[PDB]
Amino acid sequence: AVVKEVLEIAEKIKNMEIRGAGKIARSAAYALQLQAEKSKATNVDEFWKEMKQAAKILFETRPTAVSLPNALRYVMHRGKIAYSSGADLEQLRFVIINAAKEFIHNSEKALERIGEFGAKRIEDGDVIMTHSHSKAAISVMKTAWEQGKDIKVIVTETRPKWQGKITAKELASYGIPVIYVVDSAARHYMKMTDKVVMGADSITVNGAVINKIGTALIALTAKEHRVWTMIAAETYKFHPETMLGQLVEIEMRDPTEVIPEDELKTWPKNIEVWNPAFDVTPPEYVDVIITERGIIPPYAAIDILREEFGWALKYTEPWED
Amino acid sequence: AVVKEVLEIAEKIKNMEIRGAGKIARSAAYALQLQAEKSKATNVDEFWKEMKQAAKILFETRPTAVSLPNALRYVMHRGKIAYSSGADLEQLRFVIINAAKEFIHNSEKALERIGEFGAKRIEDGDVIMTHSHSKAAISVMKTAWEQGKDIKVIVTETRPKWQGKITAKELASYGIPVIYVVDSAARHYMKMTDKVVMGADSITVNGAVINKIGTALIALTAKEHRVWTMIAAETYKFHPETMLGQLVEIEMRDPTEVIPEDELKTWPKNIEVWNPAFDVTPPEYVDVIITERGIIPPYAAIDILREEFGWALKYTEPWED
Amino acid sequence: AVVKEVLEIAEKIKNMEIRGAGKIARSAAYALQLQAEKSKATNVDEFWKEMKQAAKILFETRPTAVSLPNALRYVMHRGKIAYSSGADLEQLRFVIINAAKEFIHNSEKALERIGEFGAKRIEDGDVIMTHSHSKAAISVMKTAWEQGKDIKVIVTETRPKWQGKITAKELASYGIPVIYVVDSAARHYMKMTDKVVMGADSITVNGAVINKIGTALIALTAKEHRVWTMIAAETYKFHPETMLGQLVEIEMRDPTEVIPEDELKTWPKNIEVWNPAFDVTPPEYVDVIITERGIIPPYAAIDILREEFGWALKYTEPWED
Amino acid sequence: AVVKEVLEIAEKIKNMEIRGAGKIARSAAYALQLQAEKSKATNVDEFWKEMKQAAKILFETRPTAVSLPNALRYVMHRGKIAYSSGADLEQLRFVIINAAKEFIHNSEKALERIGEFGAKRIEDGDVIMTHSHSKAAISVMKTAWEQGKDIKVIVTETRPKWQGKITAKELASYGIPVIYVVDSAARHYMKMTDKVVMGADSITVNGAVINKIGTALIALTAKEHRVWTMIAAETYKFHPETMLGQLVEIEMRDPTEVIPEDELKTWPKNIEVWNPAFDVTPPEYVDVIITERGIIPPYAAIDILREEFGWALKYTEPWED
Amino acid sequence: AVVKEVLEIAEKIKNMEIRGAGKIARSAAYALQLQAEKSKATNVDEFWKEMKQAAKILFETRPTAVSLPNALRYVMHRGKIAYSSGADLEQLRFVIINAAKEFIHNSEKALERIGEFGAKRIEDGDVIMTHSHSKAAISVMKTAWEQGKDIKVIVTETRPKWQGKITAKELASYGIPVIYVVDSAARHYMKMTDKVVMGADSITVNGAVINKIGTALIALTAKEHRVWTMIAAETYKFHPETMLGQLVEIEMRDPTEVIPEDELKTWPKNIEVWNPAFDVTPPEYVDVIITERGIIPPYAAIDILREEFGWALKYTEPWED
Amino acid sequence: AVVKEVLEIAEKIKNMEIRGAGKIARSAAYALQLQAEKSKATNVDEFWKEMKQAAKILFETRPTAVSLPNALRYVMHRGKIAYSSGADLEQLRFVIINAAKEFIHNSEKALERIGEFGAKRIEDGDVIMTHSHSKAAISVMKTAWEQGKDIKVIVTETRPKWQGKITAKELASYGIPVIYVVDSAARHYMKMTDKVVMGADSITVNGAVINKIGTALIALTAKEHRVWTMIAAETYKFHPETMLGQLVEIEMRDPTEVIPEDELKTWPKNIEVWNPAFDVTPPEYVDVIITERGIIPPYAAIDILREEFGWALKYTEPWED
Ligand SMILES: O=P(O)(O)OC[C@H]1O[C@H](OP(=O)(O)O)[C@H](O)[C@@H]1O
Ligand SMILES: O=P(O)(O)OC[C@H]1O[C@H](OP(=O)(O)O)[C@H](O)[C@@H]1O
Ligand SMILES: O=P(O)(O)OC[C@H]1O[C@H](OP(=O)(O)O)[C@H](O)[C@@H]1O
Ligand SMILES: O=P(O)(O)OC[C@H]1O[C@H](OP(=O)(O)O)[C@H](O)[C@@H]1O
Ligand SMILES: O=P(O)(O)OC[C@H]1O[C@H](OP(=O)(O)O)[C@H](O)[C@@H]1O
Ligand SMILES: O=P(O)(O)OC[C@H]1O[C@H](OP(=O)(O)O)[C@H](O)[C@@H]1O
Ligand SMILES: [Cl-]
Ligand SMILES: [Cl-]
Ligand SMILES: [Cl-]
Ligand SMILES: [Cl-]
Ligand SMILES: [Cl-]
Ligand SMILES: [Cl-]
Ligand SMILES: [Mg+2]
Ligand SMILES: [Mg+2]
Ligand SMILES: [Mg+2]
Repeated sequence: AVVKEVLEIAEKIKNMEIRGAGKIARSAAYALQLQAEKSKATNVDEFWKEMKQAAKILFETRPTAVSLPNALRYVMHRGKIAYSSGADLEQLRFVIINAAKEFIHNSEKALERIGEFGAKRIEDGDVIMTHSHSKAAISVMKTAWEQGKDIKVIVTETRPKWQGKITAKELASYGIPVIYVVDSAARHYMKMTDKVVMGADSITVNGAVINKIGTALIALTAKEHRVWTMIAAETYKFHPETMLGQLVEIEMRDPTEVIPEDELKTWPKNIEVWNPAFDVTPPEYVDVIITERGIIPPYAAIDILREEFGWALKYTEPWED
Repeated sequence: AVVKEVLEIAEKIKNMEIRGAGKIARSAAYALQLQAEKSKATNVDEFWKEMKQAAKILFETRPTAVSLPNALRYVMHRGKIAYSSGADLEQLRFVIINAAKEFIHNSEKALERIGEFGAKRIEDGDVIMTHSHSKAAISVMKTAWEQGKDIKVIVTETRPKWQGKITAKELASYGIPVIYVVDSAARHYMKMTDKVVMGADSITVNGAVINKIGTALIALTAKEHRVWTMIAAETYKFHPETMLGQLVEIEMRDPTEVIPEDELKTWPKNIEVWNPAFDVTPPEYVDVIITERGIIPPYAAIDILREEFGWALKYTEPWED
Repeated sequence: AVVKEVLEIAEKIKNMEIRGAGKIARSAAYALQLQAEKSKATNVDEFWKEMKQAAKILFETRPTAVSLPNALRYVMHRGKIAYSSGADLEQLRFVIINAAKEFIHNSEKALERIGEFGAKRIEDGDVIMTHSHSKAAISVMKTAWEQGKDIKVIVTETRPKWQGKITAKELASYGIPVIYVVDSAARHYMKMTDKVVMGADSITVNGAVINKIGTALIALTAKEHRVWTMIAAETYKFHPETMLGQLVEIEMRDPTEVIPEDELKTWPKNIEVWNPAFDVTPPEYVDVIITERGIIPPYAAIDILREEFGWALKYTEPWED
Repeated sequence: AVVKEVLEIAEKIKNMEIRGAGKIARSAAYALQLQAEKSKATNVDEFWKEMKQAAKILFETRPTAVSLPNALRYVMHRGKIAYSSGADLEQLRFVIINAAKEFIHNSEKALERIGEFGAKRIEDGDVIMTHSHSKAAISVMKTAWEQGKDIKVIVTETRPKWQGKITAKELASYGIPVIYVVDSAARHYMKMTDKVVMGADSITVNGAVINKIGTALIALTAKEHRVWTMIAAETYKFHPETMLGQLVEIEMRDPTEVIPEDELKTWPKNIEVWNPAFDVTPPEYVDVIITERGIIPPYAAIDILREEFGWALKYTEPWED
Repeated sequence: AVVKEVLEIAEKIKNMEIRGAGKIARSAAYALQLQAEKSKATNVDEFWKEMKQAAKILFETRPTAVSLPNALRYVMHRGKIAYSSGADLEQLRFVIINAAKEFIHNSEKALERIGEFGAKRIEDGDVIMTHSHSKAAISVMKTAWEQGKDIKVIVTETRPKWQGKITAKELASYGIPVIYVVDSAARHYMKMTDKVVMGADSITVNGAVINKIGTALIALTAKEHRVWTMIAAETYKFHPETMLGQLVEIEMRDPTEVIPEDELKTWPKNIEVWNPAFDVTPPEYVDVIITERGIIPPYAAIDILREEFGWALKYTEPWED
Repeated sequence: AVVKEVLEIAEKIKNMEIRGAGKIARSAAYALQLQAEKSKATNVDEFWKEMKQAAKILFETRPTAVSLPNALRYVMHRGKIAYSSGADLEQLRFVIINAAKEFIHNSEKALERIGEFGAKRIEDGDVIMTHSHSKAAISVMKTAWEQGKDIKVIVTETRPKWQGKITAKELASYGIPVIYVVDSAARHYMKMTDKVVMGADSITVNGAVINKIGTALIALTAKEHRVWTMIAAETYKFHPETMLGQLVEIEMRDPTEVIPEDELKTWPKNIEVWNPAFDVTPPEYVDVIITERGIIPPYAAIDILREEFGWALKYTEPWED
């Protein structure tokens, strides 16, 4: 029943042709949007049927980043309230297309505000170390530079997908001086790092931060040197389920993403490659979290969950049936 | 004025076609041996003049690993003694060809011992994490595997030169099961690690270990989980000058080992690739150093030095002048 | 003036014939019920007298666990609200038997949900270590095991009262495999422990956990090996006066509980036996607290306090004239 | 255009003839009150124009302590409300003279409460170490002394302004025994210290304490010995802008407060005296903050902010324009 | 072939009728004496047989404390030196009864001097906490008290064998005031402890201390509150094979020592009792070791090893054919 | 019997008119020298009598720095050997005058060598933080600068004697840029410090360093930031007695050295000033010790004691009788 452009967004999400917790969330919301502008269902209850089907597909692309499930919870939720009210086919159609834009928009805005708030923590002459490719982190960095602050960013490689290359090339485009190094070099240059700025895919109620593999290692050595570790993440990066005791699943991706298939098939079969895409960073190695609602201590993650998600506790996923 | 096989061996030490602190030291010894065998100098003074130019060449290949200079000192020091003692042309030649053989032979026996001694610390059912590629480290693991001890080794990729592919392929051939992960997975799988066994290129009098880049990071999180970190290294890995306040220098290799020339030239001028080949591990993160002389705590490195190189302090390099 | 039952439930609390913060709080609530239930007051102003009397009697049984003065407050606070409004004799006898019914019921509920939230934190294969005997702790593990999760619990003896035996047997009844070990062995077996789950008798606003003696020791070594420490406690375990700066009193039980008097008489005058009933575990050694309201970081204890005990603070204990 | 007693009070805040975050805030409030009482403006707009110039003067005395701007915001914010509400000349005057009195009066009551609450944490026989001179800190100690609690206070010299001589002379007058030592003795006598009680000038949303220079050092070694570090500070010591990512600036006072002009001029040009008046204490070294609203963990500072200054974020300074 | 006495001293070691590393080592030496003393061998090659037999019998009593195979080595090593030289029947019977006399004597001496050196570390007024029952520990405290130093010792019960009772009583005999507390209370009373003195059963080359179960826990919390941890041990407590990489075996005593079989039979099949007799205390938790050769940092254990056991290593246990 | 110039050196030592562990040691040796050049005793046994009397006087000037007792042990010892041989009056007279010079000379030399060895650890562009006034530390610093290295030194004030002023003015004379700050500022500027270099008065066998008050605090925060702490101290700064369990006494000086008498007599008598002149820094906060015999890990302090003082163990002070 699901349109084709929806199956495409979903595929590009599990192949990481489209990646990054914030972008995936928007693309998810943009999937639903397209499903509503291109739906053929002639009846409303059937339209609502397709949406729930398109939502389940999106949800199942990649597990770890809650941004995806949250974006789904935003659009699908309003769509549900509208449905259980008496939304006529063309009415729900708009409510969804609307709620879809609304989200894709507050995301764009949330990044600017995270940029403004975190950029005040960056001091002139500061050297920043980061990991992976985070729009949020980059926002904090890019904004600081534009305020006239003189910085230099140490970009870690970020294997196995070489995400450091995106950060390096992007950051260099804004004019900012970059220093690219291998992951293992993180503790070697930590002594000359002033601040550490990274993003997040999911943040647990107790302050734990799940981010691209290797983040935990960087935060560990960062604490050891007394360097700040600021995580730049929107409020939709926080995991509501987490507060119910729910454990956030660390996605395991395909091995040929680490060692190319044509080279891997050459290897002795008693050698096995494990490719975890994220890891967990303890709240004590995190000094602050920069959200579009202010700087907050890790442990204050429970406050964000209560005020923005007093919804998820009561029901199932607005796309279940 | 020196033999071709000497300049070509020197060359491989620089291109790293020949690597590993131990193998480089032994290759160094072997070069002096070839220079003594193929030398066509009809006069002893001329000959000795030829040995010093070959030792001066080998010495200036790569700086970090003391194993190299110590192998040179071992051979050259005996040569000086004899030469000063008015040695014949053939006599001196003999002294050198025997000092080389002797070193190379002891180096190999040292690997065997470090193996037995280290292996007694690996218990049946142990999951061992390693880094880079170390003949010494592998000895400990191969030996344990051959006493019937069922173990599993987690091999970290070790960028930028993919040294982990070496260790994995090698350890596998002995049957040992291998788990291959990216360096950034170090802390993620550190909770399921029982023993950490790594090698070294140079060890300071205070017990500081200079090993492949990323070693210190693994060691950092290892202490964090109360997992023993054991460094398998021969006595000639200890740095004698260190005791005179000299710092070990960290080799900075070409940027194109991280990012290939083809693609690097593509990057904007404001991006810089830094490539340290080693890092330092404080002595408190090192539980024990396994040497052919037996196990010792990091802080005892001074005892090893005062013993072996008790005169490698004032006597200027025996290949100087 | 008080009924017989009240006086003896108070006595069974004082000698631990009935123990365990939770069970103690209900026993106390039940007691107040029996007073209002079996009373013979022939006036109301008199009834409310022999209520503040039986409340204050119970309050003075043991001091560490707030669960007791908290349950007490819950029933009395409703009686006082009623009474001071013009409660008829029989109106009040109902208000009370009711409030006592709900707390007892609510308590039984709370354990169910804590069990459910906590179990989601226990992964299949996990070796859990516990201490003392706590219904909240047991509930989390018991729930996990019935979910299909194959676990194995290390139970610590917990002297002087051998409370560990009450835990081992019970967990054993449920078919859960157990490893019984002496308190002292906590650090020796922490290396093989995955999670540590323990109850609580009182939790402070800053998140400090007051639990059976020896708890802070286990928490300490767990942080050392980076093993999650999860305290399971109902909201009525949180101390409200702890916010106005009060300190939790640590009960000092009779020495003959450690050394049987038959023997203690044999001992010299200069040997003194001190029997702390509990100890204090800092918030930094507690990763999360499992309540019937969800999982929270130890520093969010203030949220639970403000939320459940906002009223209590400005008023005096309702059982005080 | 503003009153003399305003410029002279502003002056003392700069010469530190009037110091202490609390006293400065109250003196600030008092100045606005005098400006309202002595103002001779016959027109309201003129009057309001006069109040803003006096608030702009007071604000630019010393930067670090937010108490000052918060006292200004308290008075000025009410003034703006009324003024915008078309207040009379006498009406506005009235609004201001009452906002000042009100603040000054609450500040004093806040000191009393912080006293009772903090004192409950000091036990009989306690040896308390302090730093600098804090009315808030002293309240906690004077109160404990007056509940019969026999205590001893170790007063640290607190250079460069010898603020410790103040605390010592003051605490002594209440009878309390005092041990006076140099700041550098902090760790030496820290082993015999039971409680650390210090004040503060500003507290960040993450619970970072900005207090007199040397505070962080004492706090560092305090954690090292497992000695509680308690910061006694009023709610208006918490920094609202902090939540928007703004860093608190550390005032750099004249070099001649460290080394006198007479002797300083003697020193060679290549010597520089740096004089930070404050330093930062991470939130993990702070056990609890004692406020008039009760005790709270460092990480809860955000709750205090969201409460008190819930609108002190967007509303530009009420004395701007 | 062995005498009766030897077999029963071995039996009393196996059931701890005789325990305590030191006492065990002498009992073992005495035994060898009784063998050579009460033997009836009518040949020498036969004598030396029934010596290696009674030595190997004793060696196989308990494994943790090296003091046993160390005492054994001391007597046998002298016999073997003699014998293999051409020892007459009676010559050897003397060599032995002699070597056994000296070790026993030397041991008694060693405690005296350890007591003397250690007491100089105990200041008047000091509250010392101890664990288990150790003659070396008791000697240091007993000496201190007789020097005039007014001390007060906190004795930990030390389950499962209640060994603390043996300590409390003894220290009490000497007039030393004692505070008896349950193992679990270690952290609760560490705040009032000045020094911690405990014995040892084996000490490794890197300085790790193997002592009664629960020792590593006390050491851990002591470092936490920065309280000196002093291990008192004679040179024969240091493990020599620990240098060739061997690991100290931790004895696993019978479960009925924790739970009386009368009861243990009542317990379900899925409850298993594990009884570790010792645990391992890392060198970083040991500040100093008191030996009859002076005070040394835990990392100097290698000095003591090389100095007293240089010979032993290249040879096989002298009691092995 | 003692000459007058001896009573003067001694007085200038207890009034610190002459201070610094290294200088005091030399002045002590120079006292004995003068006592020998100006002695009137006509007989040798009487001369030897006066020397022992002059030595006891010197020994009793100031307690903490072993440099004093060691210098005494050097001159007085040779003088004793000479005496018990048959030294004639004019012979012992020279032996002493000789041994006196010898020491005063090797001290001057030992400082140069400490300068050379430690200066190799200082890197160009490095910022050095120090404490008090240490010739040894200054040697390491001054030498580095002269080797052309670009440094900047952060000189802490060092109360109560304002010793920082000597370091500042001296270091500025060599041309080196200095930054003078109060003690409390130590943790504030530790973030921008690259190396920490301080001297020592006494070093215990286990690596503990006793130095000017406040040193321990600086080392603590130095460890916390991962900055090196190098202690520059001659081998005569090591405490031999220490190895015998001996505790090094922390001198307590007169209060009017902290607060001028004319101002102190004004103070309330229930205020008491404590003036400890040194404190103890743990071996774990010390990375290396630079001695005239090489760089050594703290824990290697026992090696220095054995090789340079195998004398003190056997006898009393060479000036007792
Ligand atoms: O949402 P933004 O801020 O862009 O990036 C947030 C995080 O999500 C990404 O995960 P992945 O690359 O999608 O697997 C990275 O780990 C990144 O740090
Ligand atoms: O000597 P073995 O034990 O073989 O290995 C010693 C160390 O030398 C190597 O450096 P590189 O690869 O030569 O640059 C690796 O870092 C390895 O750990
Ligand atoms: O409420 P539940 O979870 O049942 O027990 C909570 C705590 O109360 C008990 O104290 P005590 O035995 O009453 O002295 C134990 O310490 C236990 O951990
Ligand atoms: O407000 P109260 O509690 O009195 O003291 C608060 C803090 O303000 C002072 O700074 P300054 O002396 O004004 O520069 C001190 O640092 C003191 O700790
Ligand atoms: O040699 P001494 O100091 O007497 O005792 C040393 C150690 O030996 C004992 O073990 P066990 O009781 O034999 O199992 C105790 O653990 C004690 O600490
Ligand atoms: O011997 P040098 O290196 O000069 O200084 C060594 C140490 O001795 C001094 O003590 P004091 O000033 O004499 O009390 C200082 O504490 C200094 O750090
Ligand atoms: Cl990835
Ligand atoms: Cl190779
Ligand atoms: Cl109990
Ligand atoms: Cl003032
Ligand atoms: Cl036992
Ligand atoms: Cl001084
Ligand atoms: Mg830095
Ligand atoms: Mg909160
Ligand atoms: Mg040594």
